[PDB]
Amino acid sequence: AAIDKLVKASHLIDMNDIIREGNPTLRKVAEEVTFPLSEKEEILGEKMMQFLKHSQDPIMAEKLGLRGGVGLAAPQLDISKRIIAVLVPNVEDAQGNPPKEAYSLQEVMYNPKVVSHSVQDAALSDGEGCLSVDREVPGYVVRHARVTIEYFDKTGEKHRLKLKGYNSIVVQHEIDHIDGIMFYDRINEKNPFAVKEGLLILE
Ligand SMILES: O=C(Cc1c[nH]c2ccc(Br)cc12)NO
Ligand SMILES: [Zn+2]
Ligand SMILES: [Zn+2]
Ligand SMILES: [Zn+2]
Ligand SMILES: [Zn+2]
Ligand SMILES: [Zn+2]
Ligand SMILES: [Zn+2]
Ligand SMILES: [Zn+2]
Ligand SMILES: [Zn+2]
Repeated sequence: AAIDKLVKASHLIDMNDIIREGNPTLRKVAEEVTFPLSEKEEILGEKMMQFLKHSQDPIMAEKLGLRGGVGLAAPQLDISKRIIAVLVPNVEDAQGNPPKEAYSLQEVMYNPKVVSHSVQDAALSDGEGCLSVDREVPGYVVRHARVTIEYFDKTGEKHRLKLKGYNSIVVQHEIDHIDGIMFYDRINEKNPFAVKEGLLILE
């Protein structure tokens, strides 16, 4: 199966493992994972985080044919399970010093969900995109500004976490994938750049 291909020790995920727009897997509701995790689900999580680290690494990204990205969901690999990886980097200062924290968020999440959120909405100024979508898609993807999530880590430990800013946007984007929701589902149908008063536009 797909899973068997991905969890081979020597196999590195790359773009040839990512399914495309139109594949029915992207529109399903992914299945909850049960704990204790199987070996395949643990390794899958680890391979997904490795893909993100590679996509961020100029050398590996070039070797494998990836562009920098910040999140990945198991459905995108044709695996209909509630597994996401998120890796949101902080940026160097003007002097070229690395940030005090490499990442604002770095996690492999099992069964993640939004349990509460702000009334306020937010959107990336630059819109969104998708590893599975090879089309230009303009517009503000309207999301919750702030979210409180629950998820489980690979050990089975439950976490409850409030997120804001970019972190909030990324996690929402990935959770959407495990619910069969695409980013453009949340772009205004008639005016992609419509702004409802009070929308937080993140630069
Ligand atoms: O498809 C993706 C990665 C991805 C590519 N372009 C993006 C723009 C904004 C956000 Br949020 C996420 C992405 N994760 O599911
Ligand atoms: Zn592959
Ligand atoms: Zn392991
Ligand atoms: Zn590596
Ligand atoms: Zn609500
Ligand atoms: Zn996506
Ligand atoms: Zn919501
Ligand atoms: Zn709860
Ligand atoms: Zn539309």
